[PDB]
Amino acid sequence: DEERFFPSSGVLMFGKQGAGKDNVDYSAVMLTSEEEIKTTNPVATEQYGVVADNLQQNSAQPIVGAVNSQGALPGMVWQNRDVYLQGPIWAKIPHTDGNFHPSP
Amino acid sequence: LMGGFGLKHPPPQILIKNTPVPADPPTTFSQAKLASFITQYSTGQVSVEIEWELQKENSKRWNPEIQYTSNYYKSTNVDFAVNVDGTYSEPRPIGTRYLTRNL
Amino acid sequence: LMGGFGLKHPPPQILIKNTPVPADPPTTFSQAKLASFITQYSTGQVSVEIEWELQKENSKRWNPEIQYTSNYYKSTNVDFAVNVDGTYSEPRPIGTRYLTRNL
Repeated sequence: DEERFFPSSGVLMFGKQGAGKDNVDYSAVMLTSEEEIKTTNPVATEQYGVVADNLQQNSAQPIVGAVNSQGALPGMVWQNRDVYLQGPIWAKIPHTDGNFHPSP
Repeated sequence: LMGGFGLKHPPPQILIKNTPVPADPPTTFSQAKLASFITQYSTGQVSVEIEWELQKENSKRWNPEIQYTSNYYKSTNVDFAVNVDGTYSEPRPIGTRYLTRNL
Repeated sequence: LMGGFGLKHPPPQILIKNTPVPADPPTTFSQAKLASFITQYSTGQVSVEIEWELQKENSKRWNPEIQYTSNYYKSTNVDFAVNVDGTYSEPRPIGTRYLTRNL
């Protein structure tokens, strides 16, 4: 029930026919939406979750901090970003010693 | 994390020991284990041979690449050589990354 | 004495010329050779391929040898590359003598 919000750089943005290069109004752009993956994927704007920040004791009330960035944990499952009629088909995986889930 | 090749079944450990040779026992039986041995050491030669596979450099780069080079200028000692007193030293770390590639 | 390989039968000379195409002659006969020609030039591609034999380096030297290296430090231009205006240059002479041998 929030379609007005989108992550700042976190979504693909296509222009309508005849859109300029620079400082174009919101009306000429077309924003995509990844909401289909909100089943397995955390929302881009919101936190991942909360974890304990301290050791608890009768003199110390529990404190729980927010996790804004989370690397891979055993037991995670996720969806890749969607592909679009006007979007890119492929990319070259860089040639490197290691990579993680090399989907563009 | 220090470097090199991670191996599930790495080269095995090679364990060596001088077999103990006891000195003369008491001539009347005692159950205690023998604590008196002949002092010994051993010497010898060890040889190890590794076959390494190489990945050749296919680069189409035009300009010359950086190489590892010995300094041309004069010095009291040669790098990677013995000195006057006869001891061998390695003057610097030599990494393996010189040639280049594209991502 | 400048360098390279002396050859009794070197690669032959390859001579090329535009065949002359004369303009219209006088329509009455004249013995004089025709001095009036159509201005022409020609372009094309030339390809040359040489096979070189190599003599590999057998040296048993322990310490590392001097190599030809590109300078690691930053610069406005890459050596042996085009500049902003697009012209190619060779910044230095590169000789062939780096590895060493015993007399």
